Amino acid sequence: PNFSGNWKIIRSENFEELLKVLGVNVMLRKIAVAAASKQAVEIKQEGDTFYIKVSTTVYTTEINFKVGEEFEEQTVDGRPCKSLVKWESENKMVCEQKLLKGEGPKTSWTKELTNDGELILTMTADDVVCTQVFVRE
Ligand SMILES: *C/C=C(C)/C=C/C=C(C)/C=C/C1=C(C)CCCC1(C)C
Repeated sequence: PNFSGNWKIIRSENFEELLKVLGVNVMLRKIAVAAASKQAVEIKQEGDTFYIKVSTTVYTTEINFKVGEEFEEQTVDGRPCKSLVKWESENKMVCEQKLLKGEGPKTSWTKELTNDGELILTMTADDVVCTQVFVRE
């Protein structure tokens, strides 16, 4: 459907706790939390092909995938991973990730388009879930 658009963040909850699980030290966590409040997301959706660009003040990353097809990206803490996105309903997808090297917490993310017009992103490390809410620019 209509994930396509330019999204700007309005809320970010439990991000510090997520980074803590992933081993990030406290000063860097606080700085990452501040960076997260400037997060912008650009999405182009065509059928089940997605192009996603996530940026902050000094960094930008692009994600390209097709639902049901494995691709490579990086975890929240920056480790390379194999990813696979599946639909959970009309406007929610869930991505499971697997580390390319070594071991770590089990990570994943979801994106959901609500009926209120919000884009909800969740990111998970084991027990800890970060939720971020976006609205259209
Ligand atoms: C589908 C949406 C995805 C995969 C969004 C991914 C977003 C990130 C991996 C964001 C990472 C950030 C940091 C690692 C610190 C700076 C703040 C963020 C939230 C941009």
